[PDB]
Amino acid sequence: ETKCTLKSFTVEKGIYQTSNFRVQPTESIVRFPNITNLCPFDEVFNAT
Amino acid sequence: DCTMYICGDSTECSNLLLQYGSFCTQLKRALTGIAVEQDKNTQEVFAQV
Repeated sequence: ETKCTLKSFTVEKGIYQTSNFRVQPTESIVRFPNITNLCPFDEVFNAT
Repeated sequence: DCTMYICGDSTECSNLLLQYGSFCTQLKRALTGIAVEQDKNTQEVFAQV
């Protein structure tokens, strides 16, 4: 990794930085209202 | 860091950013030089014995 970062094949002694590390998400979620409201269609189709 | 600041957690944003490339590499080199000189200042001032 440090050879890749410095863009060479030989590196002298010392400390070298590189790309950061970041935790990827385990999975995915989606959220949306609750949702209580319902259009009154059971009354519509039971109309006498 | 380049990507974390500019294109945070966005793979395609990093893909586009890769076109510039060496730009932020120069930034990292400059800041690292600044930090090393910062340490050297104290080393020079206090360590004369």
